[PDB]
Order: sequence, then C-alpha cells, then structure tokens
Amino acid sequence: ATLLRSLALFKRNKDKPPITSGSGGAIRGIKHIIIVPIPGDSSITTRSRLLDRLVRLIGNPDVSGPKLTGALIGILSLFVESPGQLIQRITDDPDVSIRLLEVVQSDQSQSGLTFAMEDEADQYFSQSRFGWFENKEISDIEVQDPEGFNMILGTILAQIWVLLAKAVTAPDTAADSELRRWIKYTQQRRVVGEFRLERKWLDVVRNRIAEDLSLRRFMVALILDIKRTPGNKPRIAEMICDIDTYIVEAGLASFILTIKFGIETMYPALGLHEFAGELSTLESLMNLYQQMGETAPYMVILENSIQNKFSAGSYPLLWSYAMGVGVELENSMGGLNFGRSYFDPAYFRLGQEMVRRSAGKVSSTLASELGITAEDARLVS
Amino acid sequence: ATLLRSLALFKRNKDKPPITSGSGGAIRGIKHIIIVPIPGDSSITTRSRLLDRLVRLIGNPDVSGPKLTGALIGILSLFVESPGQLIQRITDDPDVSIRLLEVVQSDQSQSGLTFAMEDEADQYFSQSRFGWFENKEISDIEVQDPEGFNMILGTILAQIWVLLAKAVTAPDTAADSELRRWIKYTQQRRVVGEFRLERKWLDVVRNRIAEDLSLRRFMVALILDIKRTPGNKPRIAEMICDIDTYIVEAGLASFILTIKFGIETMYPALGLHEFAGELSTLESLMNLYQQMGETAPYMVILENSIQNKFSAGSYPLLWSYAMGVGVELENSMGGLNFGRSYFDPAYFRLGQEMVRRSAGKVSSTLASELGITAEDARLVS
Amino acid sequence: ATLLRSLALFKRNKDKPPITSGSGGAIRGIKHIIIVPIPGDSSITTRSRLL
RNA sequence: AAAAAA
RNA sequence: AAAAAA
RNA sequence: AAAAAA
Repeated sequence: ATLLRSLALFKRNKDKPPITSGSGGAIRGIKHIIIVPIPGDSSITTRSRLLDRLVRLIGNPDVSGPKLTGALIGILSLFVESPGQLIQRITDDPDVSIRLLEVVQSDQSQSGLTFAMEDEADQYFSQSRFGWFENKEISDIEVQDPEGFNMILGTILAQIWVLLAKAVTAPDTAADSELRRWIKYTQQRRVVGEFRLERKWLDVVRNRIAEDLSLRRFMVALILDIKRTPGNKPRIAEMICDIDTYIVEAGLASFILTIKFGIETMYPALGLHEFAGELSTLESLMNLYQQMGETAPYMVILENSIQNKFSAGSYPLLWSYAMGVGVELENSMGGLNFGRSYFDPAYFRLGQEMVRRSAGKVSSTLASELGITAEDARLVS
Repeated sequence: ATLLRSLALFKRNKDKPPITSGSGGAIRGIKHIIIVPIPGDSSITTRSRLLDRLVRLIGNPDVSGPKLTGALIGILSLFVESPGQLIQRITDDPDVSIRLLEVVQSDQSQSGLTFAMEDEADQYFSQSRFGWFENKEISDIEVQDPEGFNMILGTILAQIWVLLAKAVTAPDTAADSELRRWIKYTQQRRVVGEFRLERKWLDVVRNRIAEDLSLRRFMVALILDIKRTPGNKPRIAEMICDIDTYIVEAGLASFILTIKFGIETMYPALGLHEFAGELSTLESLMNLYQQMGETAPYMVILENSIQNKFSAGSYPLLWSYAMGVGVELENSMGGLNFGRSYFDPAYFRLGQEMVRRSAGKVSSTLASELGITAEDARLVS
Repeated sequence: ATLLRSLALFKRNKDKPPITSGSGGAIRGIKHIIIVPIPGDSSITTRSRLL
C-alpha cells in the first residue's frame, strides 16, 4: 500500500533528467571558425548570384568539411532580410564560432562576387563529378525579379530541408522518400519543377548533415525559430515549417509507434502482468516528453543524450507487442525495419494474434460510450 | 488508470500548435513592391474606366507576375470607397510591400487614365489570345450611373471569388463547377448575365491564384474582414460573403467528411479497437480546429503549416471507414477522388458494408430518444 | 464518451456566425443618391395628388 | 489535394 | 536507428 | 560483482 507510492516516486526520478544547474564555464569546446558567406546587400541581384555560386560550390569534391558547412548555412539563411542577424540569433552552439563575411557583387571578379578581396573571393567559390540540376539545359539561375528569386530559393531549400527528415535515420533508404515530398511541393506549386538537383548533389549534403552535429543543431534550432513566428510567415518559412512535420520525431518510431498501437488500441492483452511494469516505464516517458519541452521531437536529429531513454530496450516486451499490433493495422508499417537484440518474438506474435482474434469484436470499453447492443455487435462480426 | 490520464495529455500537446512568442524581427522576407492601381477619386466614371482597363490588362500574355497580382488586387478592392485604406488594412503579409498609385482619368491619354505621368500610365495598361467577355458584342464596359457600375463590378468579382474555392485543390476540374455558381447568381439576379468572361481570361486568374501565395493571403484576409462587418453589408460584400461558403474548408474534405460520416453516423463499427485510438487523434483535431480561430477553414487556401496535421495520414483507418460510409450515403461523394498511399481498402469495404447491413435497422442509441418499439422497428425494415 | 462532447462543440461553432466586431469604416459602399419625393405638407390633398 | 452545397 | 504522412 | 539497452 505504501510500497506502491514509494515505487511510483522511485520510477519517475529514475527517468527524470538531471537538473542542469551548470558548470560555470568549466566545459567549453574548442571552437573552429566556419566561413559563412552572407550577402552584403538587400538587393535581389546579389542574393541570386550568391545562391548561384553556393549551389555549385557544394557539388565539387574539392570542398572540405566546414567549407561545406558554411556554404550550407550560407543558403539556409538567404530567405531573410539581414541574414547576418539570423545566424547569431540561432547559434547557441559551444563547438562552433560563426565568423560570417559579407559578399558583394563585382564587375572585375571571375566569379562575380567579392568580399566586403577579389582573388580571395574566387579562391573561396572556385565535369561529371560536379553536382548540378538534373536537367543540364540550365547553367545559371541568376535572376533579377525578387519573386523569381524567391521561387528559385524555395526550390533549393525544399530539397535540403527534406534531407534532415531522413539523414540520421535512413540515408541509404532516403532517396526513395524525398521524391514523394518533391511531388507534394511541385503539385502544390510551392517549388519550380524543372530545378531538381542531382542525387549526386544531394548525397554531398545528406552525407554532410549525417556527419557533423553543428549543422543539425543550426537546422533544428532555426525551425524552432520559424515555428515561433506569430503572424503569417514568409513563404519560405511557411514551407520550412511544412517540411518540419516530416522531421518531428524523426527516429522515435519505436516509441511514438508503441504508444500508438500498444497503449492506444487497448486490446485486453495489456492487463498482462508482463506489461504492467512497462506501462509505468512508458507513462513516465510520456510525462518526460513535455518536460523536455519543444526540443523533444528533435532529440535524435540533435543526437541528444536522452534518446537512449526513449529507446525500446527499457520496455522490450511492450514494444514487441506494439510491433505485433502495428504490422496488420498499417500497410505502411510493413516496410518498417525493426530489428534489435531485444526483440522477443514470442510477444510479437501474441500482439499479432490480438489483432486477428478481435477482428469483428467491438469492445466493452467503448460500447458503453455509444450503447452497442448484442444485436449491433453481431452485425460487425 | 493513471496511464490513461498521462496518455490523454500526451496526445493533446502533440497536436497542440507551438505557442508563437515571436522571433523579434529575425525572420523577415525580402519584400517586392506590387503595383496596385487604385482610383484617384470617388466618382463613378473613374472607377468604371479603371475597371475597364484592368479587365483587359489581365487577359494579355505580356503581363508579368506581380503586374498581374496588383491588377487583381486593383479590382478586388474597387467596391469600397477609399480603396487605398482597404489594402493597408488587410496586408499583414511579410513577403509583400504594397505600393499603390492613384489613377485619375484624363483627356489626352491613349488609355484614358493617368497617374496622380501620361505615358507611364499607358505603358502600364498597355487578338485571339486576348481574354475578354465571351460575347464579343461588348467592347467597353465604361458606364456612368453608379448602380450600373455596382452591377458590372459584382459581375466581375463574382467570377473571381468563385475561383478561390477551387484554385488550389482542383484547377483542372474546376471549370465545370464555377458555372453552377454562375447560374446561382444569374438566377438570383445578383450578376448581369451577358457579362461572362472567357475561360481563357479566368485561366489566367486561376493559374495566378494557384501559383502565388501573396494573392491568396489578401483574398482570404479580406473575406475575414467582410465577415466582421456588423450591419447589413454593401451588396458586393454580401456577395463576397456568399461565395465564401464555397471556400470555407476548401480542401479539408478528408477531415470534414470523415467526421461527418465516421464519427457522426455512429455505426457499431466504431467500438473496434482499431479505431479507438484514431478517435482520440480526431477528437484533438476537433478541439484544435477552434484553437486555430477563424482562419482555420482557410488553412489549405493559405497553405498553412498545420494542414499537414489535419491530413488523413495520421488516422488512415478511420478515414477509409468514413470513405466507405460516404460513398453510399451521397450521390455527390461518388465524384470525390480519394486516392492516397495510405488508403487501406480493407477498412473501406468494412465501412461500405456497415451502410448496407444496417439499411432498415433503426438504432439503439436514438430509439430510446423517441421510444421506438419492436413493432415500429420492423416497419422500417 | 469524451468524443461526443468534443463533437457537439465542433458542430455548433461550424454553424455559428462569425462575431461581427467590425472593420472600423474600412468597407463602405459607394453611395448613389435616390430621389425620394415626399409630400411637403400634412394636408390630404397633397398626399393624394402625389400618390 | 480532389465531391456536393440559392 | 529504420515505415507512412498535401 | 555479473545480463540487456541508438
């Protein structure tokens, strides 16, 4: 009686994150500078030419690590006026000091851009291995009207933000899926259809986003800044806050799914005592998921320290049950790979059979809600 | 017991929109100016000649993007006195700065309008490819009496506001349907019957409204301003607030419909455990639909970020069930296309059969409301 | 059980008219004058001849 | 994203 | 770590 | 003191 109250407080502080008082500057990463080219002026011509040079900058093999990181941050912030104030607002990272150099257009330079310095600029910005748009009839995207820039910018960013959904979880599998989101934005007339980048260009970005952590911290934390914008967003932000729904819980699909099929379906095989403790583990992780705040759905994009805590190994039987339930109830979850060292297939087939036995077997915990008679429950069977 | 209370709070903040505190001017779109010609004076003669020049301005192939946007905003606000104060009241858009130039009539100009500047004006305003009224006996609509203008203005606006209903959802299918609303307003004597524009004129507007977002934000947000007008509206506003009923939830017909046929019919195949969680997903989206306020029904006209949340993919089984129910119960919903990658036809035919089995099978949850006997329920069968 | 209470509030605000706070003189129609002849005096003879 | 709605 | 989601 | 846990 007093054991169960002591047990409930024992389990919730075991999952509870340690309260981060802080070490007063003790643990600080050594910072490497990242060269972020930001347009010098508000005019469209500069934004357009910098977007032209940064897109082909990324494709070449020659570019190093943080040169590719700053070129990506260079175009993930071209949609705002004053991109320099956007970067310093977002970078709460300890490992990275962003030094950001303004880029103004020029007449004398080979690339057409100088730094606000004409040969150091082209040394920054500069045939089968070069990545580009997949229809090679387009050589230069430099445009003049700003809505022609704003459509050619979202066509580039909607092919980079969709990579973040499936960069840490399924890089190999991913190329099949981001073409479906490309059909979504082409048919919505959000993006321009002929400017689809090569898979070779995107494999440079996708193996970059998967590799470094400092780019995934920037990309998550600006999405969390896009989401906070009060009014109607600018039309690139209202697209970046459209792609994010594919990134929200991108890798918690052994926990989000278990809750969806184990807990919520409420088959009578939850009153097993074998599950009676792994519900109490899982009711704490549901309470923990808003204790983590709004950075909770991105805890495996960001590689947070407590995505080990939402792992299915702490509830391996109730996970396998909700694997068994969700194979029949989804034609999509048949494509889900779930192979782990704690799989327990005995439970999985017990959870498969609960779906099959109760096929036309209208419940008792939702029939009193409606008033289902024995006359009515036979008609469903 | 305490699991289900933790589960209910876990599901409602998962759907809950992030509270928009704001980034303090961090994310601001680069603004392109849009040339909006507004009549210089209150007199009818100017309004009439500007409406004449803006209607033929739209038809020609030569007009660019935002020149077509400002010409449309130029005529979507001719019905008010002081159209300049209407535009600044509505444009809460970050992507668009409306600069609006007054237009006064002239004797010396070729078009007949100057800017309050005689050659820059006709350079703004100016044979098979030109779009016009479908009966070519009418060349000029310039009229003098103001009720002859107010009827020739509503005849133009009731052919543009009906495009917004089916511009983002069914542009190809749409031309069959807006002729039915044209019969509605002709038989109500709301519009003048001989001034029907070409489909070639309307295809310029419909492929414009579908393309840009900044025109759909203006058209929605003034409808929300028409709706707020306290007394009896002016007779164009009482027509724009008549067309809007065709635009309210124009594209949520996988959610509005599911609720109408899945939830509300209350067949005994809702006590399935396969649906018992997708009711709780769908009871949050019903609570979310007024948490979004009065801009909720337009969330797919405006391409809001959380029309992915009312998508049927989060409840794909209970959607397919309400697809199965609604095919028999409507001779209209047989024309509904519902083809998605999450369709699950097993459920669809389970929802088709619940309509067919309970044909003459008066319920138990509404018979106690009336007092239906076994004598009376046999008479319905 | 709590679905039906959420359903009943969902259907009544869908039909509910939007509360007309007002746009503060933003949407005003252009007014055309209408000539209304009204009798000058209370006497019956004028009312009769105007009718 | 899709139907119908004086 | 893996699926699907206008 | 013993296992497993992206």
